[PDB]
Amino acid sequence: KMESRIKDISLAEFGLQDMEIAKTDMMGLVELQRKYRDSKPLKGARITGSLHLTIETSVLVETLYELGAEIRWCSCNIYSTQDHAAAALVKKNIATVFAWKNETIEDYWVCLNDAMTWRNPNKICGPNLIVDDGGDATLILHEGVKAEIEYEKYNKIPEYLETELDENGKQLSMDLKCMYKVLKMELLKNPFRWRGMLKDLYGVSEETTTGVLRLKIMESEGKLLLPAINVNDSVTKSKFDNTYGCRQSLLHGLFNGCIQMLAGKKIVVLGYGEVGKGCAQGLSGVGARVIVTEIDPICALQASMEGYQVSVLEDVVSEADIFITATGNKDVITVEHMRKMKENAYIANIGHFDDEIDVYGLENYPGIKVIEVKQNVHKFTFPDTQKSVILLCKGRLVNLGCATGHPPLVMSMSFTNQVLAQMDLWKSRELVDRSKNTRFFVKKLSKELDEYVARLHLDVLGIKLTKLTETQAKYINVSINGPYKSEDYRY
Amino acid sequence: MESRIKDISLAEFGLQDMEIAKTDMMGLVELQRKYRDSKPLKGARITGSLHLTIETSVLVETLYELGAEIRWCSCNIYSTQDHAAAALVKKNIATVFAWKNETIEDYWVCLNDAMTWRNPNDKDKICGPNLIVDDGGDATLILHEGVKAEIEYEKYNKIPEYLETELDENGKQLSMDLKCMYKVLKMELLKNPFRWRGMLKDLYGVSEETTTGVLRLKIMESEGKLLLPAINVNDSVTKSKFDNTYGCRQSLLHGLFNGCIQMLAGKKIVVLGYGEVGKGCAQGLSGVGARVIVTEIDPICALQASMEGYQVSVLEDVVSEADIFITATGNKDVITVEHMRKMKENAYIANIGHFDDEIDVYGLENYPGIKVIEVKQNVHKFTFPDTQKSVILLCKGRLVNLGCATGHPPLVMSMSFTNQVLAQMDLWKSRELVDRSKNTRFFVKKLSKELDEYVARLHLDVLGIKLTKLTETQAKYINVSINGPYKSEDYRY
Amino acid sequence: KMESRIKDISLAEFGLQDMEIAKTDMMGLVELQRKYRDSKPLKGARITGSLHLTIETSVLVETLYELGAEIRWCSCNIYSTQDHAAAALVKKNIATVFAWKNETIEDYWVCLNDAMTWRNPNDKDKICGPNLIVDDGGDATLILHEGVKAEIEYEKYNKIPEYLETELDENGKQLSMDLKCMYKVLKMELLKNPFRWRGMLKDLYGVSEETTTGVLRLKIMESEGKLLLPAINVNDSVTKSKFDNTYGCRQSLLHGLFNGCIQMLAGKKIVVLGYGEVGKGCAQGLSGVGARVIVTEIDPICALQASMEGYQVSVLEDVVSEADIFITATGNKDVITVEHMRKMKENAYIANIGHFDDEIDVYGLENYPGIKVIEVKQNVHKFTFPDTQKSVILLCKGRLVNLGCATGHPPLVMSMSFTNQVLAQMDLWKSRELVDRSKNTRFFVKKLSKELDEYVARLHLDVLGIKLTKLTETQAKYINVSINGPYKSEDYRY
Amino acid sequence: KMESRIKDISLAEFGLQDMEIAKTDMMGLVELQRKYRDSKPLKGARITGSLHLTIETSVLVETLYELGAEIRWCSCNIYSTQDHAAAALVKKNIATVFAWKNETIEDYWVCLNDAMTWRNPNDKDKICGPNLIVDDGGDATLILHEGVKAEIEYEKYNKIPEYLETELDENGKQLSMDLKCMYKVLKMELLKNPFRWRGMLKDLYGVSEETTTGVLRLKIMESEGKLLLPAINVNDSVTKSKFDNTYGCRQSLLHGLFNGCIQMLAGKKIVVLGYGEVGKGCAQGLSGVGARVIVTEIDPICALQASMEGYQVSVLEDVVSEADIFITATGNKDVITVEHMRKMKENAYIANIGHFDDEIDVYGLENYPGIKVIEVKQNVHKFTFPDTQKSVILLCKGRLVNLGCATGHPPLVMSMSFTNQVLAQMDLWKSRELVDRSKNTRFFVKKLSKELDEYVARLHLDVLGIKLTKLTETQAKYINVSINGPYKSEDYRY
Ligand SMILES: NC(=O)c1ccc[n+]([C@@H]2O[C@H](COP(=O)([O-])OP(=O)(O)OC[C@H]3O[C@@H](n4cnc5c(N)ncnc54)[C@H](O)[C@@H]3O)[C@@H](O)[C@H]2O)c1
Ligand SMILES: Nc1ncnc2c1ncn2[C@@H]1O[C@H](CSCC[C@H](N)C(=O)O)[C@@H](O)[C@H]1O
Ligand SMILES: [Cl-]
Ligand SMILES: [Cl-]
Ligand SMILES: [Cl-]
Ligand SMILES: [Cl-]
Ligand SMILES: [Cl-]
Repeated sequence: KMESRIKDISLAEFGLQDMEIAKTDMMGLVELQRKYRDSKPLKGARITGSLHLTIETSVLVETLYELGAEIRWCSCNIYSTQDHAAAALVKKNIATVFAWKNETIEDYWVCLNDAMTWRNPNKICGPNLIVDDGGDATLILHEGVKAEIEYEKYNKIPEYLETELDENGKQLSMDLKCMYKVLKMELLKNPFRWRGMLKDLYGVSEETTTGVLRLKIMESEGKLLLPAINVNDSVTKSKFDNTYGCRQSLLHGLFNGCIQMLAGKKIVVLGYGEVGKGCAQGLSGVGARVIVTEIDPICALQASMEGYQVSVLEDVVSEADIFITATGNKDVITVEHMRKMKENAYIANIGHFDDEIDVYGLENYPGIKVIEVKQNVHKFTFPDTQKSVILLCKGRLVNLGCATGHPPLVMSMSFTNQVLAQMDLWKSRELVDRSKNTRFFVKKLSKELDEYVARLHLDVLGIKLTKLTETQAKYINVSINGPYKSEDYRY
Repeated sequence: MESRIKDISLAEFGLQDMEIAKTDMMGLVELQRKYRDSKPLKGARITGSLHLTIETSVLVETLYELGAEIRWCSCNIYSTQDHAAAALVKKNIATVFAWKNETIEDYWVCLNDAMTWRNPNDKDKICGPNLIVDDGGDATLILHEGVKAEIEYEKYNKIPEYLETELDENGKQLSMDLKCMYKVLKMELLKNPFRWRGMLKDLYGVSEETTTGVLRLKIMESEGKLLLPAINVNDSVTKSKFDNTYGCRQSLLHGLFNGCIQMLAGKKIVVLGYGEVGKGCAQGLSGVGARVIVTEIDPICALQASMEGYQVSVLEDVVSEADIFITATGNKDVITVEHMRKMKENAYIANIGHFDDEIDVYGLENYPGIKVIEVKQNVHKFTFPDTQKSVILLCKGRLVNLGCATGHPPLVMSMSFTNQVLAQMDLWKSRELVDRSKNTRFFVKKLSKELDEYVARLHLDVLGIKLTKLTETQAKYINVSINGPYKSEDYRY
Repeated sequence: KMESRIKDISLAEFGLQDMEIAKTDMMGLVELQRKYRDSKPLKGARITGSLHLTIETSVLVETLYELGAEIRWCSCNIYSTQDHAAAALVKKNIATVFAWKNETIEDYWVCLNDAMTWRNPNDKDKICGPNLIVDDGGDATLILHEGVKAEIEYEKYNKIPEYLETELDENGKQLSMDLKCMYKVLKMELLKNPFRWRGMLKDLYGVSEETTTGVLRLKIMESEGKLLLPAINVNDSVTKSKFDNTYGCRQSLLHGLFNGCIQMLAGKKIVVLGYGEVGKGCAQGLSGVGARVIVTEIDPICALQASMEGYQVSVLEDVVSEADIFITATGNKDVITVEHMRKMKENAYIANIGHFDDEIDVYGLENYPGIKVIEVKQNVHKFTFPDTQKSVILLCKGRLVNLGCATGHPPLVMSMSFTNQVLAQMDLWKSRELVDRSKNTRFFVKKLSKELDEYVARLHLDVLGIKLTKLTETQAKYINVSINGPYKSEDYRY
Repeated sequence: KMESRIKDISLAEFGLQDMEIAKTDMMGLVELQRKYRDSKPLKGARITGSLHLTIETSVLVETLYELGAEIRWCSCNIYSTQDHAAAALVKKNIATVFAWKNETIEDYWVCLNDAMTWRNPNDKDKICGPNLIVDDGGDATLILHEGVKAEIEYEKYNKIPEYLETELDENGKQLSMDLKCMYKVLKMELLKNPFRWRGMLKDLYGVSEETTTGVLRLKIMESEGKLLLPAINVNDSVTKSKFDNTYGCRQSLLHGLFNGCIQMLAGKKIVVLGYGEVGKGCAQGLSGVGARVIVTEIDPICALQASMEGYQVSVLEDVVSEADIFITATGNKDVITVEHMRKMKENAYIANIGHFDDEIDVYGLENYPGIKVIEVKQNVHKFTFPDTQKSVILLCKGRLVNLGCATGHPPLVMSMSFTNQVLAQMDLWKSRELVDRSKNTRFFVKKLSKELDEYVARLHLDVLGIKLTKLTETQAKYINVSINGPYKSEDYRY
C-alpha cells in the first residue's frame, strides 16, 4: 500500500555511496537532472516502473523524481534486485519500492500489482506512465482489462484464471499461474480496477527486444490500450547496452557462477544478434573458443567473418563445455540436448525469462537429482547416465542473477533514452482522448535525441568530436548539428 | 564496336583467376546455374561503370550468361586489372573500355564510349543502354549533365558557356574530372545534340553500388531531377555490412602493405571516419599491432569507436605526432595542406573513401615550390621548401585498396554483386511501369529483406556454415516465418 | 597446536562440492593422485604450506596427503583464504589448517608460526619443524631465516635483540606491520625456546617457491651464502610462469575488477604498470572488454613488446591526471605514491595484482594528514583528500585484487602450477639423504627439468580436447630431438 | 669476379629512395652509422653475406660499409631479392653483389660461390676468402664446410669424390636440387684449385647466423667437433627471436598471402602448422583479418599456448579435407605430404613461411605421375591430380611466402635483427687475435649479452614515441638490478 516492501533499510548508506560513484559515469542522467530539476517537466506524474532494481536503476528513479514525478517501483526479475539500491530509494523518499533479491514467483507478481496500485486522495487509481522492461507491467494491465470484460459478460470468474492447464493441456508457467492468481484476487475486490486505470494512462516506455515484440503484436491486432515508446531500438540503446553491456556483464556473471577457466573452452553462443555479438567478443577476449548457432543467414555470416565457427547445436552439444543462450526464443536448449552434454557442462541464459533453456523439463525430469552448488547455481544429475550439468540462475538472466548487470556508463545511455521517452509521453498527454481513440501505436525516439544521448556521454571518456565546416556539411548534405545519418543507417 | 584495353595476351591469366575466384563467389555461380537457360535479361543492353577487377569480370560474365549484351568501363583510373579486362574481350563477354593507369581525359572518353550503343533496328543510328551498373555515380552524372547541356544548347542555340570556361561559378579551377567530362559533353553536342535525351526513351534504371553514389541519387530524387528509376545496392545488409566493413579490413592492409614500406605495429594510425569502412579499417590495423586513433563528427559513431578501445580525437591534436593517416569519410578536405605541413617526416597519407577530394591533393601538388618524386608506381613523396619536411601520398589520393592493390577479395564482392544482378533483374522486369509519356518522377528503392537474406544463404556453404532451422513453435514464438524474413525492417545487425 | 583455526567447519560441504567440480579441470593433480596414492612417495614427510587457501589449493593439499604426507597449512595473504575450502580440509582430516578470510596482520604471522610448529612423533611432549615447505611469496622461508638470526643474536649477548623490541627501523621510520608482527612472534618464541628455529634445520630438506617475488628473495640469500635449505624455483617452470602469471591474471584480474569496481571498463584509460608475464595477461583481458590500456615499464624490451601489441607506453606522471584506473603489476615498491594519487581524477580506481601491499603506498595514503576514508563495500575503500576534496578508490587495501576481491586464478592453470609444486616436493623429499648438515654445506636454488615441464603440459591436453601431432623417426632426426622430447633447447622462450 | 651480377643498374634511384624512407624507422642501424662511421671498427674486414637482398638488407650492408668493411653479397633465397635494392648497392659502390629476383637453383649456388671469392690484396692474381660471414639459413657456412670435406676426400684418393658426380644419394634417391647444384660448384672448384676452401680458413674469423634453422646446423657441427670457425647465434637474441619471428611474420605473412592468394581470409579455416615464434605471429595476423586459425603442433607446451589463445589444436589428418589454406611454420620436413594434398578440397592454398622448400613435399607434388601444372601468376602454381581432377594452389614453389610473394618483414623489426647482426660482426672482428689455427682448435657458438640485447631495444624506442620509466635508487635495490640494467635474469622468457 503506502509503505515499501524491501529486505533491509539499513543497507541504504552503501546504496547511496554506490549511487554517487556510479554518477561519475552516468553523465546523461546527471545532465538531465541539472537541466530539468528546476522546471520539473514531469510534475504531477505518477510513474510505475518494472525494471531490475539495481544501483543504475536507482539513478534513473532519482532522475525521474528530480524531474517532479511521484514513483512506485518493482523489479522485472526475481533475482536482479540489489537490496542496497532499493534501500537507498526508500531511505531518501525517492520512491515506494516493492522489491528484493531472491523473490518467489508469487511475490514477484504481488509486488508488480502493488507497484501499479496508487491511492487517489479522498479510493484507488493507476499510474499515468509506465517504465517497463520485458513487458510484464504492460501484460498485467492488458490481461487485467480482458479479465474484467470476460467477468462482466458471464458474471463469473473466467475459467482460464482457475485452470492450472493451458489451451493445449500443458501446465501453465509459474509466471502465468501467479499473475492469474493476482488477477482473480483483484476481480473479487474491484472488477473495474484495470479499466479504471486506462482513463489516466498516457503511455509506456519499453526497454527490451522481447517487450517490444509483444507491443508490436498488440499494435497490429488493435489491442494496444496506451501509447508506447520502443526505447530498445534507439541506436544509443540496442547498439550499446545489448552489445557492450553484455560483453562485460556476461563475463562477470560467468566468473561468479562458473568456477572454471574460460580460456581454451568451447563455448557455444546461441544467437548472434546484438547480445550474442557482445558475448562473443568478451568470451574471445579471455581465450575462449566461441562456437555460434544462428537461424538468420545474415547473422551467421557476420559470425563467420569474425572468425567463429557456426554450427547447429546437435553437432557440438556432446563436445562443447559451456552453453550461453542469447536468442530471445524458446526451447533452444532442450532436455534431450542436456542429456548428451559432457560431465559438468555449464548452461546459462543471457536472453530473457527462463524458457530459452527448458528448465521446467530439467527440474521435472523423472528421477533427476539436484544440489545447490552455491547461491543461484544448481547441478542436475540424470539417473541413467549419472552425468551432470550445472545450471546458472535456474535459467534466468545470468548477468543480473549471478552478477550486478551492466555497468553504469551503458545503462546511463539506455536510461537517458527512458527519461526522454517518459518526458515525450507526458508532454503529449493532451492528445490522448479516450472518448475518441482507444487503440494506440508504438513509436521510437528521433535520431536528434538519439545523437543527443551520445553527446551527453562523450566527456566521460575524453572523446573529442570533430565539427563540420559549412562546406563539408553541404557536401555530405547534413546540418552541422545533425542528424548525420539517414533513418535506415545501421551504424 | 571494338574494345580498348592494354593487352589481350593477358587473357589466359585472367581466365585462370576467374575460375579460382568462382570457388568462393557462390552467389554469382548459383545465379548462372539457375538462370543461364531462361535468360531473364535477354535483349537488355547494360552499360557498367565499376572497377574492372577479376571479381567484376565474374559479375559481367553472370550478366552475360543471363542474356544481356554488355559494354563496360572502370569507375576509377587506377583500379582496372588488365588481365581481367583481357579475359572479357577474349571470350566476347563484353565490349570493354578500360586499362590500369588511365589519364583523367581517357577515363571520361571510356565512360562515354561505354554508354554509346549501335541501335539494332537501324545500325547507322546511335542509342543508349537499357540499364546501368554504376559505382560512384559517374555514369549517372554524365547522363544527367548531358541532358542539361542539351537543353541549354537548344535554348541559346550555342555551346553553353559553363562547358568552355576553365573556372567554376566562384572563380576556382574546375576539377580535372569536371573539365574532362565537359570536354566530352561539348564534343557530343557538336556531333548529336539529341544524344542524351534520346537515351532516356529506353533507360529503365540504374543500380548504384556505393554510399557516395547513393548520396548523389538521393539529392537528385529530392529535387525532382532523377531521370530514371534507381536501386540503392549499397544499403542492402549483405553489401554495406560486409563489403564496406570486412572487405576494407583486408583490402586496406593489402594496399598499405604494397604502398607503404613501413611496419604498422606500434604506429599511431589515424582513421578519419568510423562508419562501415572506418570500422573495418580499424579492426585490420589493430589486428597487425597498430594503435588506431579515430576522428569522427557523429557522436554515436565516436562512442562506438571508444567502446572498441580506440582514442577519439580531432585531427589538429594528433596531426603532428601520428604516423599514418587514412581518410574514410566520403567528405571533402578532411586532410588539408595546412594539416600536411604539420605532419612529421615521412608520414604516409592515404584515402580509402572516394574520388580524390578527402585529401587536398590539388593544393599539395600545386603548392608553391613543392618538390615531388615518384617512390614507386602510384606512390609520391612531396617535400615542402620552407621546412624541408616530406609526406608520402599513396595513389595521388585515390582509393588505396584498388590503386595500390587489387581491391576486396571474391567472397565479399560476390555478396555485393549478387545484389547487383538481382537489382538489374528487378529493374528489367519492371520496364513496363516506366511511362515517360507523363511527367513521372523517379525514386530510389532498395531490395527486399527476403533477397537480402537470400544473398547470405547463397554463401553459407563456402565457409561450412550450418544454419539452424526454426521449429513451428519457435517461429510462432518470435513471430516470423520459418523461411524468413527473420528481422524487422529497422533492424541494424 | 593439534587443532585447526578456521572460521566455520559447517562450510565443509560447499568446499567439497567445489573441489569435485574443480577436479574436472585439474587433471594434473588428479593424475598424480591416481598414479601415486598406492606407493605413497611422500610417506612420513611433514609438509608446512604458506599459500592462498583456495579451492584450488585444497586439491593441492589433498594430492600431497594422498601421496602420504602429513600436512599443516596457512594462507600467504590475509584476504585470499576461501573459508569453505579451509573447512573442507579440516572436515576430512587432510590437514591442520590455520587460515580464514580477513585475518589481521597479527593473526597472519601467528597462523604461519602455528603451521610451522609440529609435535615430534618420537617424544610427543617435544616440538620440531617441517621436513618440507611449500611457500608462496617467501614468508615461511623468511620467518625461518629471521628466526635463526634472532636465536644467534640472542645467544651472543644473552638478551632479547634490540631490533625485535623497537617499533622503528635503522633509519627511524616505522617498521611495516608485517615486520612488527613477525618480530613479535620471534620474540615470543625466543622466550619459550631459543633453540626452536635452529632445531628445525636438522630435518628441513627443502622449500618449493611458487612466485617471482619469493624466488628473488631466495636468489639473494643464495648469492650471500645465507640460504639454509635446498630450494626449487617453481615459478620459472614454463608451465607456471607462461600460464599462471599470464592467462591466470587475464581472467582473475577481470573477476577482481568486476567485483570491486562498479564501473565499465570499456573506453576507459587503464594504466597497467609493468608488462612482464602478469602485465601481458592483464592487458589482454582489459583490451578484450574494450579498455584502452596504457603501459608503464622500465625494461626497454618489455616496453617494445607492449608497443607491438598496440599499447601506448608512458611514464605515470604524464597520464596520472587523465587515466581512469591504475593496476600495479611490477613486483616493485612505490610505483604509485601519495603524490601520484593526489593528482588523480575524481573516483579513480587503484588496484594491485603484484605482491604484498607496497606497490601502492597504502601506508602513506591511510596515514595522510586529515584524510577521510569510507568503506564502499567489503575490501573497497574510498579515500578523500582534505585540500582538494577529491577521492580515489582503493581495492583490497592494496593487496592482490584477484585473490582479495575475487577467488584468484581458475582451476586449470592452478593445476599446472600445482602439478609443478607436487613434483618439486617429490624431488626434494627423494633427495633428502644428500642433505648433509654435519658440514658447512651451502644450499642453492634449482628448477625442474624440461622433461617434467613438458609432462605437466601433457597431463592437461585432454581437458581441452587438444590433439598432439607425433613426430616421425625422420622428422625427429631432422630437427634433432627425441620423438618423446624434450623438443626445445634450454634457452627457448616459448 | 670483380663486377657484380644483378638484373638492372637503372633501378638504383628507386632503391636509394626506399633506403632513405626505410631509415626513418631503422634507428638502430642509423645510430651505429652515426656512432662508428669515423672510428671504422671493421676497417680492413672482408665480409661475405648470404641474406635476402631486400631494401632492409641494403641498409645493413650500408652500415657495414660505413663501419669500414669491404663487402660481397648474395641472397639466401632464389625469390627474395629486390632488384632495386641490389642496384642501389652496386650504383654507390657499397658492395659487389651477386643477386637477382627469380634465380635458378644453379645460379643461386654460383652466386654464393662468387660472393665467397675474393681477390687477395697482396697478389691480385691469387684468390682468398672472406674474414667474416653474415649467414641466413646456413648455406654460406655449408658450402665452406662441404668444400673443406670435398678437398680432404680429393687428396685422400687423388680423384674427384664419387658423391659429387652421382645424381643419387647413398640410398638411391635423387639428391635435392640444392645439393646437386652445390656439388656441381664444389666439383668445378676442385678441378680449378683443390686448396681453395682450406686456404680460406686461415683468414676466417667467424660467422653470425640469422635464423633458427641455421643455428640448428651450427649446434650440430659444434657438438660433433666439426665447426671450423667461431659463430654467433643472432636468432636467439631476445630482440630478434621475439620480434622478427613473431611480429615480422604477423605482417609479412599477410602481405604474402594477399599478393599470392586471391581469396578472402575471413571465415576460412586456416591451418598453421607449428606454433613457435613464427606460428604465434602468423596466428595473430590471420585472426586479425577474420580467419579461423587451426593449429597443429608436436610440443605439448606450445599446443597449450595455442589453446589458451582460443585456437583449436588438431592433427592435420583430421582437418585436411575441410580446411581452406595451409601455412607451414615448423622448420621441419614433410609436414604436408602428397597424401595430404590429395585429400584437400578444390583450390586449397598451400604456403610455407618456415624454411627452404621441404616443409611441403613440393618435389613429390611436381613429380607426381600425370600431374598437370599451370602458372596462375608469377610464383603461384595450380597443380591438378589426374584421378580426382581436384587442384591445389602452391605459393612460391614451397619457398618463403613472405619474401617470395611479397617484400618480407618491414624495416622496424629488421633494424632490430640487423642491429644485432652488426654488433655480432663487430664482436667476431674484435676477437680475431684469439682465433689461433696453429692448433686443432674447436670452435663454438655463442650469443650476444643481455646488455646489448637491451641496447638494441633502447635504440628503437623513439621511433614509436615510447617513454621509458626510470628506476629510483631504492626501487633498483628492491628488485635487485642496476638502474641501467640488465633488468631480467638470463633465463627470463619475456
Ligand atoms: N619467413 C620468415 O621471414 C621467417 C622469420 C623467422 C623465422 N623463420 C623460420 O621459420 C621456422 C620456424 O621458426 P620459429 O622461430 O617459429 O621456430 P620454433 O622452434 O620457435 O617453432 C617451430 C615449432 O614447430 C613445431 N613443429 C616441429 N615439427 C612439427 C611438425 N611435424 N608438426 C607440427 N609442428 C611441428 C615445434 O614444436 C615448434 O613449436 C624456422 O625455420 C625459421 O628459420 C622464418
Ligand atoms: N575488387 C573489387 N572489384 C570491384 N569492386 C570493388 C572491389 N573492391 C571494392 N569494390 C567496390 O568499390 C566500392 C566503393 S569505391 C567507389 C568510390 C568512388 N567511385 C571512387 O572510385 O573513388 C565498394 O562499394 C565496393 O563494392
Ligand atoms: Cl532519412
Ligand atoms: Cl543444374
Ligand atoms: Cl588521451
Ligand atoms: Cl603541499
Ligand atoms: Cl658517440
